[PDB]
Amino acid sequence: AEEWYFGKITRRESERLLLNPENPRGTFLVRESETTKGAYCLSVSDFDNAKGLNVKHYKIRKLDSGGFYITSRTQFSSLQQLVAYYSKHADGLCHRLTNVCP
Amino acid sequence: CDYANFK
Repeated sequence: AEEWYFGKITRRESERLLLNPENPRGTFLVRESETTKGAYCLSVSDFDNAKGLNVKHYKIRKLDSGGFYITSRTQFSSLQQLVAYYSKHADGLCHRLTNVCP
Repeated sequence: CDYANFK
């Protein structure tokens, strides 16, 4: 029911969705590996004058002790905590997460 | 292909 979770959408279909010019910087979605349940990626739209509209994909790593992270220095207890956090602060990303991908 | 990363 998470507006931003798109299940097993492929990398290519996720870029086609996110690359739409009406998506503001930071539009994003979370997707899952097709084979590995629980293995997630955060796909996000961005823009700069070098690459123009582009999509960045971050593997959402899992610690053995449980937990999720896209950069090891910032650990979360769940996907919702992580998405909530980067929606408030870029904290290293080029831009904070904004619109859930439509 | 490729997976972004940041410090």
